[PDB]
Amino acid sequence: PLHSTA
Amino acid sequence: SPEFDCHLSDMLQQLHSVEAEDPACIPIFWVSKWVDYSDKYGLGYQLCDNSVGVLFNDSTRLILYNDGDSLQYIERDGTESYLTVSSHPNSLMKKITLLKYFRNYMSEHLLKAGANITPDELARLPYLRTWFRTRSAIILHLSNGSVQINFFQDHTKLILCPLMAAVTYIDEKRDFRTYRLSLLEEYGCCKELASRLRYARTMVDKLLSS
Repeated sequence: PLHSTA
Repeated sequence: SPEFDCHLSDMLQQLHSVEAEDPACIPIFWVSKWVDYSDKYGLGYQLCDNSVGVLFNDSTRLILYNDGDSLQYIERDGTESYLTVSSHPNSLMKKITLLKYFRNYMSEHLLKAGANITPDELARLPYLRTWFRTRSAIILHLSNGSVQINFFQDHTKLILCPLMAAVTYIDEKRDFRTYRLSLLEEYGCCKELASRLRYARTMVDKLLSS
């Protein structure tokens, strides 16, 4: 993933 | 000073030797949100105090305080300068623009990790010293010595503090538990924590040896 948890 | 990394190596040594909970060891700072734009721009992050930072590809750092206005800029050689959203050099416009974009994205879309962690000792704002990724995790090394490991698959997290000689574990149910490493060394822990601490040993070794 390119970001932390949405 | 190589003191922090020596404390980190000391903690690594302790982890190799590993009712162990202690609320006096609860961390003050951790990474609550992050965005990886490292192909072009860098890594943006939010700390649990709502401050936002970026470690840019050019090895410079920009930090926005939780007042949403104050900025510290750290150049590659470590030179520190201070500015604000409204009062800044033109050369920093793009970096400020990017920080605000990252801030907006994290605020709009992302969960705050450890939002339920309960908040005396002086809280000194750290920055992201370095970071790296594996297939299984992102590893985040803060300037205060702390190492945070976020596991992608089950959303479990470790916050390792060499100064407090402690580990905070956030489980799948988002419950947090803070352990004294010496009590883990003396008495042992569950396989749930043990398995993640084993992986942490490898990650910290990687960090230190680089």
